[PDB]
Amino acid sequence: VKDEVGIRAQKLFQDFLEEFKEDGEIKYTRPAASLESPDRCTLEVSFEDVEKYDQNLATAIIEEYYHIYPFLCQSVSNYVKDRIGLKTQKDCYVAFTEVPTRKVRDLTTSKIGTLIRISGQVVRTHPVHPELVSGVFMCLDCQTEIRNVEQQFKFTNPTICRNPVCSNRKRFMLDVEKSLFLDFQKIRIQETQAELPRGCIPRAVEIILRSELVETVQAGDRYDFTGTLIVVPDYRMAFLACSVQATDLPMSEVTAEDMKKQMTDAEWHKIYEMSKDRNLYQNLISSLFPSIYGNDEVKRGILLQQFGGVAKTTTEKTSLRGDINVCIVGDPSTAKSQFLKQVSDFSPRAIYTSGKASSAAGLTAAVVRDEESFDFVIEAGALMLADNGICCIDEFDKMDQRDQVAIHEAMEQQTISIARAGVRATLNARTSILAAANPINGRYDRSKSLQQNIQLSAPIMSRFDLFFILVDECNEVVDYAIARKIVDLHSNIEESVERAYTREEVLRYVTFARQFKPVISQEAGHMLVENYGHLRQRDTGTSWRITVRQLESMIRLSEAMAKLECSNRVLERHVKEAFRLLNKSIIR
Amino acid sequence: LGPRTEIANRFQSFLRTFVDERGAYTYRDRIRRMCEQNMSSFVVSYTDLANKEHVLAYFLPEAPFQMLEIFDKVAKDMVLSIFPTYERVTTEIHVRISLPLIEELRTFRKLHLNQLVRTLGVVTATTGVLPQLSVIKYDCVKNMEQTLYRNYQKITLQESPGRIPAGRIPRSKDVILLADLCDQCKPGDELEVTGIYTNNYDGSLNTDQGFPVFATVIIANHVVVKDSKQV
DNA sequence: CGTTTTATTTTTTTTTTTAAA
Ligand SMILES: Nc1ncnc2c1ncn2[C@@H]1O[C@H](COP(=O)(O)OP(=O)(O)OP(=O)(O)O)[C@@H](O)[C@H]1O
Repeated sequence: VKDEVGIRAQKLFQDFLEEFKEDGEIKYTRPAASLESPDRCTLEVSFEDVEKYDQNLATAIIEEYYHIYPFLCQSVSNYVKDRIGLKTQKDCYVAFTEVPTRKVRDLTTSKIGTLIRISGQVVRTHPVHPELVSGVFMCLDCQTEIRNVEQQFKFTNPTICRNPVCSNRKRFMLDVEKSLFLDFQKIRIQETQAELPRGCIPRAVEIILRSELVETVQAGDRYDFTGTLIVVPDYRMAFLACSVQATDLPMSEVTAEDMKKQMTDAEWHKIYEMSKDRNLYQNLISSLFPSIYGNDEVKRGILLQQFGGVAKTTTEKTSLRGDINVCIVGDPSTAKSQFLKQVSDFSPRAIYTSGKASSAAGLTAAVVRDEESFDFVIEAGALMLADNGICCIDEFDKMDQRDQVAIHEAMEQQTISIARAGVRATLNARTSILAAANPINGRYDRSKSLQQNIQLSAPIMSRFDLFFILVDECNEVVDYAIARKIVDLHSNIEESVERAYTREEVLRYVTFARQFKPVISQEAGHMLVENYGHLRQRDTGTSWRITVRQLESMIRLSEAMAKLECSNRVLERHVKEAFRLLNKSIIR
Repeated sequence: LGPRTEIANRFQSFLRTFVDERGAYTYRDRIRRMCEQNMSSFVVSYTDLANKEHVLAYFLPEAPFQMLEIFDKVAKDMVLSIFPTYERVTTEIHVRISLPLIEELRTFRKLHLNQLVRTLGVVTATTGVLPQLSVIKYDCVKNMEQTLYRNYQKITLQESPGRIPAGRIPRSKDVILLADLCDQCKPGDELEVTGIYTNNYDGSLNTDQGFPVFATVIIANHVVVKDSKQV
């Protein structure tokens, strides 16, 4: 046999994995120790291993992968038997990693049998759909025990004979029950966005995966796949893989300290200087958009949108909620989309996409009418991929008179059912949104109601609790801050404002505040009645449509700002500043 | 199977001997209650079953269906032995279970086949209620009449829209009911079931396209309604 | 020197198109 080359590559395989691997000890026995529950069979081994000790015999391994992988699966079993109390019931799952190596364009006939690394997105997917892959039978006569491999796509129930010359089309029906089979799934995946060509599109490619790899995938992530391209025995092409590499152990601005968990927020020692010194807020007004200038209210307000809301402990009779409906308008040529685009870099699930293009069927799936898999898969979508995320969108303007059917659900119902030829279920909106309309000639001419300055639909301006517009003026000394900032915009030396709070330490500290859950028996919380009352003394003049849906903002903005102190036990002062800009909201 | 000897004894020593909860155990009376309502769904609770003898969890799963045979024979032999009066009318039997452990959708997999199960669902569209065939007969020349029947309806379940794993797709599974446990399915309800996992008798076993067309199918021994919106 | 061949219909969502005082 030729492939004994790879069996000796499999000897090679054993030789280092049973022997000293790393750390003065084993790398690959705690996997082995853990597999015993269902005979789990899933084990990850580094490909650098085939460099540490195999001495770059990867090219004795990395070609014959689907050829000899079976044998590598045999090696897995031969490992386990050497020390585990074992019978040969042990199966296969090998999930290589550690390949300093990374695409769709670098594909041919020639690429069979390798272990290249690729990443994609989550769309257009199919469910668990198992395969009773092994099984027993014989010909018309007698030999009723076959522990063989009936799993190759060329498999058939009737066989010829075992001990005697029998029929050649007859069959028994046999032991599909005291034996070992598999399970798998299937999807479509598109080219990454770290890789993006001109002209061409992230074309689609399709793949399966194993039990421990299964149903452990979510919306848009960056994982490391395995390059085991394989044929269709129809042909047409496919591919396959076996290994993925997509906050207790800490984020950036750390090294290991203690917390409620291992290092979930451990680095209080360095956070806390930037936690309490309330001028740190000015870092969060200044040291975050130093390349940008506008109003200073947005740049002091968005943060709590990014940060968790209320999440209280009350009823089953009705839900209480944390996040808020949101907007931003003005007219263009005012730098009113830099920021949204930046969030896609700043924050997670900052899905900057256009709203101009989307349909009312943008959100979920619509239809299938042939046995794609089961003739009814209309549970694909666009929104609920917000995994603790938000979906802010551009061009909310010329949009249709159906989107509201979802936005009506925004902060009360948050549920997802369809009046199609399928079924109805529901889901949980995790998400807030942004507003992106615009005016006709732009200026919101201050002689007619701001509602009438665009005059859009009925309930929209009930639900959206803050709008936070920047409107144009002509006082050019305003404008001469800008270009004299862009004096360092191209002039490559420190071409912005000096910072005082890195992106990564910002992003880490976001979490520390979201696990404190304040407690409000605030007497000032009882004197919000006076706050709201003097508010309505100001509302009494200038006579908008105001209610307790805006009180919800009166509550959340200050309470969640006490969260923003990384604090329980709300503090009254947050209300007054919250009062201040919100006293503009009627005057807005 | 000489093993079959002891099991029915452990039933027969159990349905008409046991007492729990300070006398007049249900098994003395449920059968007759069933018999007075002509119901054929005499129930067992696994908790009481393990209170007596938990051995019936560990010789069960090599084939729970033969366990159910070994249940129904005992029941039958109790009814017509004690109610030979009954020996006229329907004169057939099966029983129910309510292992009262909630387990969940989207977990049954490679190792949950044809074994001791306990699951829920939520109901949506399916078909009417119709019959089938039952018996081995057709020949005499050297039959499509007088060949006993058993009703049928198709299910469709759905899963909780409350306890969802956050944008994981709502899922779907094809499952069965049968004649006596029928005419209680309607759209938009949930129902807790004993449950049991298999596939079709033969779901497209052959050299085929780049993936087999296999399905996976369940029926209920017991159904206990979770919704019950009247008294 | 014998014993067997072969059929599918209605609804979706998009992009097209089309209607009344
Ligand atoms: N305060 C500011 N900070 C940074 N840039 C500014 C500021 N004011 C004006 N600008 C510049 O003015 C330009 C305005 O045109 P711009 O490209 O923003 O249109 P736009 O706002 O994207 O239009 P729309 O938002 O309707 O899509 C921006 O590119 C921006 O760089």
